[PDB]
Amino acid sequence: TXPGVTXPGV
Amino acid sequence: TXPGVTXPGV
DNA sequence: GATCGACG
DNA sequence: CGATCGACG
Repeated sequence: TXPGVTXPGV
Repeated sequence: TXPGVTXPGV
C-alpha cells in the first residue's frame, strides 16, 4: 500500500 | 487459452 | 502493506 | 471459441 500502509498496486 | 482453447494468459 | 489492483 | 483464465511496488 501507498506508500505506505505502492497503491495498490504498483 | 492456447490459442486455441492466449495461454492463459496473454 | 494484505487472501494487494490494473496484458490475448 | 477460451474460463470464476494466470503472470508490475
